[PDB]
Amino acid sequence: LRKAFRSGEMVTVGKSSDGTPDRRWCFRVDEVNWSHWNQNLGIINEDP
Amino acid sequence: YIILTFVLLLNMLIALMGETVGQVSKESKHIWKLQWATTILDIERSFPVFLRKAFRSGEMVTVGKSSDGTPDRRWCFRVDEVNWSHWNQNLGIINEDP
Amino acid sequence: YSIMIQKILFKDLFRFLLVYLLFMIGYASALVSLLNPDSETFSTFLLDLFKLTIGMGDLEMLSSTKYPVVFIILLVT
Amino acid sequence: PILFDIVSRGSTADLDGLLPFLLTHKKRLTDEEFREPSTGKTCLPKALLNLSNGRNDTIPVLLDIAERTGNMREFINSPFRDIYYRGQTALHIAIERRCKHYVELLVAQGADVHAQARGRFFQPKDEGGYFYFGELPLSLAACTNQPHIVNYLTENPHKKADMRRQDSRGNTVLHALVAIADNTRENTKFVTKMYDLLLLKCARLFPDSNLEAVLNNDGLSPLMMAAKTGKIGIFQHIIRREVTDEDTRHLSRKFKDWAYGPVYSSLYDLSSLDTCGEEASVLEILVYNSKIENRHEMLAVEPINELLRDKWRKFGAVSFYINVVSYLCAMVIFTLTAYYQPLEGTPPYPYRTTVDYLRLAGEVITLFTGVLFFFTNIKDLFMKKCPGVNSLFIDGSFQLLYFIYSVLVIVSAALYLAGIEAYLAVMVFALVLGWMNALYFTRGLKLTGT
Amino acid sequence: LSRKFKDWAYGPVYSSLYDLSSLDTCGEEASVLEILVYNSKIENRHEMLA
Ligand SMILES: CC(C)(O)c1cnc(N2C[C@@]3(CCC[C@](C)(Cn4cnc5ccc(C#N)cc54)C3)OC2=O)cn1
Repeated sequence: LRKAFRSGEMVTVGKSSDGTPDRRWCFRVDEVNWSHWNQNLGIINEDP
Repeated sequence: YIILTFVLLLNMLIALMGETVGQVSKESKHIWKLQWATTILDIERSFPVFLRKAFRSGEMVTVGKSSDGTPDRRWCFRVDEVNWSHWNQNLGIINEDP
Repeated sequence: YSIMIQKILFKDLFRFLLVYLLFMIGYASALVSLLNPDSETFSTFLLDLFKLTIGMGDLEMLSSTKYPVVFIILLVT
Repeated sequence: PILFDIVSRGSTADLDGLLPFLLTHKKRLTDEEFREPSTGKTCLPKALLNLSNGRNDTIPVLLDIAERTGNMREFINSPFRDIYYRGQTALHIAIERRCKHYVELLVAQGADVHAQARGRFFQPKDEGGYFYFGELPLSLAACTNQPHIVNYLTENPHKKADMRRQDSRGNTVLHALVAIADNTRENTKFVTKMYDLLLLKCARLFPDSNLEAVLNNDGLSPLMMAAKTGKIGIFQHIIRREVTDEDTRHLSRKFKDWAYGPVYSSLYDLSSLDTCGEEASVLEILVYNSKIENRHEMLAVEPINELLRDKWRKFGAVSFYINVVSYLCAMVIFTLTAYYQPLEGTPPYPYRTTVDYLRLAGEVITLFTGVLFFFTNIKDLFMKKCPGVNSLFIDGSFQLLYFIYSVLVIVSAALYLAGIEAYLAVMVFALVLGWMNALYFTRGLKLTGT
Repeated sequence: LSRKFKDWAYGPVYSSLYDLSSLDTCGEEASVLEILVYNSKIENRHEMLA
């Protein structure tokens, strides 16, 4: 039951050393920032 | 029974003492200001439209010529100040007389 | 301490007295309007009400004239 | 699969076959075979998202192939179809990525500079969305702090996005700029700058119109919208703004009347602050519909506190005190009428003595006051929306209590009609509640109000 | 070997996402959260939990 009610997603981060997927249970938080403009970018979804 | 009732009284006294008063000393001013303003506006809305127009704040000052030279004639409200730092910086453009 | 006594007597004591008088006069009218039998009796019953405020009174006096329940709630409030 | 990867890595070299292939097989890049089933994304948004150091070598080649194949128009502006990104155009991506060179290169060939990005993602934070920028390319450029793109979009030989256009919600560029406005310095610093820039530009181009006088679907305006949303940085800026340039000085709201030594008398414009119940004054919206957290600070701006004080002096104190006196007299009469009631007999009593006439006058005036309290309180409660927490202490509780007292008097009338025992049960409660309610009027005096 | 990634962005809206491989394990590998809430140092627990 605890596994069923597990917080976070099943997001895949990227290829591992051998190209295998990470598939790590993550937990997203979002923020609004007006100071640093287009500094770096979202590397994963590449779409909101 | 008696001791615990006294303890409840003491606890209530402490809670009113610190948490309530520290916040109140600041919040009461603002809540009263809001009450005052809303009562003023209610009193205004009680009166009829023509009476409200009669008791309208501000002047009927004319600001200047419009794009076609017509007068502005905007209901303004004057406030005045005393400043000793910036000397003769800009000047009164409208009355050109106190 | 003299300053404290003066300010306590003048600033907020009269304020509290005004509010206290407000509630007292409202309750006097409400309490005595219910009674069924007059200015002299009004004085006696006001004095009795003040006695109940200090902590001594007559239970039968409150229930003397009808509607004991409303009297109990009024006194509790 | 193949073409999306080719364009995704910026591989200009690998598009040799594409142009012969499209002609050979009578196919176009906008045909369904080349587009995402989920979102409908065509090659161009894919290329613009996968930007390598700000420049992808395939956008010009894709556009060249598109015109050579006959359908440039259908290609440059192809919207997304998934509910989450509906309406978003390649132009939106170009402007959002903050590359002026590609927005120019994309509008030069016929990009719709008015297409609306209205999918669920592009909605106000309160309505299930992460960014609301006004729902329009020019609003997108202005709301992400790119003044150069705004200057280009408004003025270019190909096609100009005019500043007066409204989106689906009715929000003009200025409502949109207010919507993103925040009270942090980093935000207000550029929000106010862009607001003034756009206002002056619209005034100069189109002289007759006033951009700030265009209302949205809700009937608000940029200032009136910032009043009820809790935006100090732009609200006070709008109130205090003065434009020195003679060309467009008329669109200012604070003027300098006169001066003498160190005495400067200026005068604020209250064209919208105080309207006298004709055009939805800003003051009423600020005092009723505003945000409770920041109302105390909205009410301290330079020309509002003095205005309220002046109105209090002119007609506020006398009316309030006259109200207090009338209420106290009415309750004194109510108490006297209650006291003199003969407790012996079942009503209605025969009114024959002059004392009985006095009692009847008291009885009827009591009902007149009760129905008056019902009338005005119900009008107020219907006029104003139901409040919640942090607003009950202001006024809600008193209209609640006044309603309860009026209801008690009304039921007292019904009982008094027939039932001897019943009516006395709660008519006393009426007096108790009324004397409790008399506490309302302490708000006139600050010492008693606290 | 990082534990905070940047999911996506759009204008001034950055959505990142933290790795909870060890914070929340669901009673399999001695989660960090249980140790932080029970066995931690009382003086500084209030700050570890923020
Ligand atoms: C004696 C007499 C006839 O003059 C009188 C006047 N007012 C009342 N109240 C007072 C009150 C209490 C709760 C807020 C209200 C509804 C706000 N509110 C709504 N309309 C307004 C008009 C003026 C004022 C003022 N000052 C306040 C007003 C007012 O509800 C009543 O019925 C009772 N008796």
